[PDB]
Amino acid sequence: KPPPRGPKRGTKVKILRRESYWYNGTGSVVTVDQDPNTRYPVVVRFAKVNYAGVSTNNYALDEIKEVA
Amino acid sequence: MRDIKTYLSVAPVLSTLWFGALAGLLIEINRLFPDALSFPFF
Amino acid sequence: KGSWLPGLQSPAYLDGSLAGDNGFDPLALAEDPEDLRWFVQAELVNGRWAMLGVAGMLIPEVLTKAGLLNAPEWYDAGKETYFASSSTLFVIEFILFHYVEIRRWQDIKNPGSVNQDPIFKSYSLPPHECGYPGSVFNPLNFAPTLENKEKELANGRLAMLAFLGFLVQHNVTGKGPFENLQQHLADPWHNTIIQTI
Amino acid sequence: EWFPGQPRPAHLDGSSPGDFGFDPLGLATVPENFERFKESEIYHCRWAMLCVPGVLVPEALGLGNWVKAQEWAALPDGQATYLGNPVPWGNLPTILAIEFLAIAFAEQQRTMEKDPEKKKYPGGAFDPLGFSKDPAKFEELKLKEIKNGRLAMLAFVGFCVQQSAYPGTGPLENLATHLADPWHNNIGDIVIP
Amino acid sequence: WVTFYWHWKHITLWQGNVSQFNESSTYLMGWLRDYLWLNSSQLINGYNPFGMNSLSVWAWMFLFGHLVWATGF
Amino acid sequence: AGLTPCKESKAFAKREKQSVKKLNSSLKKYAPDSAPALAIQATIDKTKRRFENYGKFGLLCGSDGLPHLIVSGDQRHWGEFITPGVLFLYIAGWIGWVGRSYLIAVSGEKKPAMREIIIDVELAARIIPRGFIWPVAAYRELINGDLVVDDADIGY
Ligand code: CLA
Ligand code: CLA
Ligand SMILES: CC(/C=C/C=C(C)/C=C/[C@@]12O[C@]1(C)C[C@@H](O)CC2(C)C)=C\C=C\C=C(C)\C=C\C=C(C)\C=C\[C@@]12O[C@]1(C)C[C@@H](O)CC2(C)C
Ligand SMILES: CC1=C[C@H](O)CC(C)(C)[C@H]1/C=C/C(C)=C/C=C/C(C)=C/C=C/C=C(C)/C=C/C=C(C)/C=C/C1=C(C)C[C@H](O)CC1(C)C
Repeated sequence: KPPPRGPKRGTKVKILRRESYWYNGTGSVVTVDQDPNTRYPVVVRFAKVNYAGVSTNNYALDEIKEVA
Repeated sequence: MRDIKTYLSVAPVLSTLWFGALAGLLIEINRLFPDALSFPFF
Repeated sequence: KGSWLPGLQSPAYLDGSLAGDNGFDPLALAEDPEDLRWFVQAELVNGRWAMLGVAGMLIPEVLTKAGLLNAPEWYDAGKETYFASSSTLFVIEFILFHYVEIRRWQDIKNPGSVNQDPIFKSYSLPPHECGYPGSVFNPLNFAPTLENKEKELANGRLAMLAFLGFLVQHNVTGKGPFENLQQHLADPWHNTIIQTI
Repeated sequence: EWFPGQPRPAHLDGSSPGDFGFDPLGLATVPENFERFKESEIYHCRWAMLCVPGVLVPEALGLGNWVKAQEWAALPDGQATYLGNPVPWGNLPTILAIEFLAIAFAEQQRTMEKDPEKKKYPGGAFDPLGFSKDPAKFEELKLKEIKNGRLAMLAFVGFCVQQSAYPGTGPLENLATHLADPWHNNIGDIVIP
Repeated sequence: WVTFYWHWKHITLWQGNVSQFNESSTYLMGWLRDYLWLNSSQLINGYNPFGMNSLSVWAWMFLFGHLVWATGF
Repeated sequence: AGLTPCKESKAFAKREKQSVKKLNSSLKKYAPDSAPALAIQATIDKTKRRFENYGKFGLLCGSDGLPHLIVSGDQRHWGEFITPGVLFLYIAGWIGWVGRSYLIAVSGEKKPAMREIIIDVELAARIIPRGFIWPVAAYRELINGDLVVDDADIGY
């Protein structure tokens, strides 16, 4: 009943953060932790792997655009 | 069988055969038109 | 309709609504509808002017070789001396065509816009179908029906082909194509593309 | 409209004499630029309109070439001529000085006044008879001036290109020559391509 | 590169044989032969087991270059 | 700039003479029928007819006996740059467009890398001959703005 933040599922997101490899990038939400003590509760998978070999990381909601 | 087809579609062998064919075409043109410097058609 | 390949399925691009459909696009050029329209108009104009040109090639040649007339070859008519010099008639052609063709293009971009002769307000135009203009073009009240558009397009395609043939055969020979036909009828085996190389 | 079918861009809704909707480079998107262009257009057309007969009139009647009317300046002892009248002070320095002083002084005192309508259309003491009587007639003659002046500017472009392609000639001269024989005395000899 | 071009052009013009430049300056081997090989023959014989010359310093200095450079590697 | 065609110059004739002369002098060290000597005479007549062909197509010719291209734009000497230039431009546009179209097509799969290393030779064969469209097709693309992108940079 308390409205869970973050997009629902599968919503392609456009990254607003500047200091990530995927600035102006199109990723996919995989889950969002409903805990209001988090500081980066959304997590996004991509189809392009970055330099460190990783393909996932965290964000807040402000650095997201729920594109579709 | 299909395995050898997918293997043959791997870029090395495809590239080798393509380049061989292109080089053959070029050397045959050079044979049939020695030294071919200008465009003496128009 | 008549898929020119008794086994191949026609692509969705050429359904059969437009005249002369045979699914003849083995390279999938016009798979975008607006480009299909573009090439429809281009084929129309190319075929019409190709019919014109092939007539202007063939008929003068035979009427001259018949002794009834005397007129140079279509290629031998340039250097001929007329009442007007080349450049004069050429620039008149240029201005008149830069009027007519630009009006045609404006009609292409905008269906039913440039209709009236903007000089006088009556006498102007009945609304048309794109690629098939109205009254002042079809005075004999011919009904623009099927088997007319198909015949037009088929004759025009063959005319394009025949014109390219004229051009390349003049390139390889420089002679009158009807003379090539006479030599052909002499001996089709001794007279063909093979011997002339 | 000047072009049928091509819709008029936003900032050309008629609303001004001469506006037949022609702006393919979109320079008029700026209001100040637009008014400045109108003013400069009026200046241009008005100058050229005054200054075409200053070429025609001499070229035909008792004068000579429109290029030799200034030939006095190329050589030292040149003195201008009024149809066959070398005025005592028609020398180079005095006309140069009056040009400088009059043009600069006046066009300053006139431009420095920002109505802004008076700039394009002075009036004032240049309308005491009231040829501004009829507002309909007003806009009509405005349109007329714009069109005639556009034509005059075209005419000057023609003068330039013609005197270029024909070194040392006269407009009326080339016109009479070409008309004298239609299909071989024209732009053709100039431009095959 | 720029100084190579200028120096070869002038060293041909001064001997009045710009023709040689114009002929054999279009193929790299021409540069390595007509410009470097030949024009260096006065230098590398600066000092030989038969004595020395005024050019000695340069020859010496020349080799010096082809050493310090190598040390950079 | 004074470059006479070697249909008329002399140093060209001198080069030709010296070349055929050294070739002929080399030729007289075998049997007059030996296949190597035969190929030598073949190359002799071949370079001869080369000199002849060069003396047939308006080749302005240097002060030292060498051809020299004239790429100044005048189509009088165009059989060197203009027509071969546009021909190669046609070929390059062919290749660029066919590659771009293949990639744009195959982008829609699970991991397009597997088809970028191992080409879809069937799709490759039914995409490849489209070269005859590369001028016009791309044209319409730019008309419809479907050739470039505005603010999509990373990811896709
Ligand atoms: C309307 C079409 C048409 C017609 C009637 C002709 C007719 C003729 N051509 Mg020709 N030609 C054409 C198109 C055509 N051509 C085209 C498009 C080209 C460019 C590829 C050529 C290139 C060409 C050359 C280079 C030569 C001829 C020659 C000839 C003549 C001898 C035939 C020959 O050597 O084979 C013709 C050779 C071709 C390559 C023609 C191919 C045409 C294609 C396949 C379409 C035609 C199919 C058509 C349905 C079948 C014929 C229709 C007819 C029975 C009504 C003959 C009068 C020769 C000549 O003048 O010597 C006497 C010759 O040297 N043609
Ligand atoms: C068809 C594919 C294709 C296309 C359309 C382009 C297009 C472009 N490249 Mg390019 N490139 C390609 C493949 C391609 N490239 C490949 C495979 C490589 C790695 C070798 C490069 C390496 C490369 C560099 C290093 C640079 C460009 C640049 C450019 C731009 C300017 C053109 C240029 O300088 O190229 C020059 C030509 C080449 C580099 C040759 C590469 C073309 C290859 C050989 C074709 C590949 C075809 C395909 C693999 C074979 C399969 C065929 C089919 C059956 C699937 C232009 C947007 C430049 C740029 O940034 O411009 C702003 C630049 O600096 N490219
Ligand atoms: C052949 C032709 C076009 C052929 C194109 C074809 C077949 C394309 C086929 C394809 O695209 C499809 C269908 C589907 C794709 O998947 C496959 C391919 C194969 C890619 C156009 C010719 C077009 C030919 C034309 C338009 C000729 C016009 C001739 C004129 C006007 C003659 C003028 C003169 O004769 C006069 C009038 C007087 C004389 O004195 C002087 C002159 C000037 C010589
Ligand atoms: C009288 C006389 C005689 C004596 O003896 C001598 C003398 C002295 C020489 C004389 C004269 C003088 C004078 C006054 C002069 C002047 C003139 C002028 C002003 C001109 C202008 C002139 C001018 C002109 C034309 C102008 C033009 C312009 C134009 C086209 C433009 C256009 C455009 C526009 C709009 C816009 C769009 O978007 C674009 C464009 C397209 C860009």
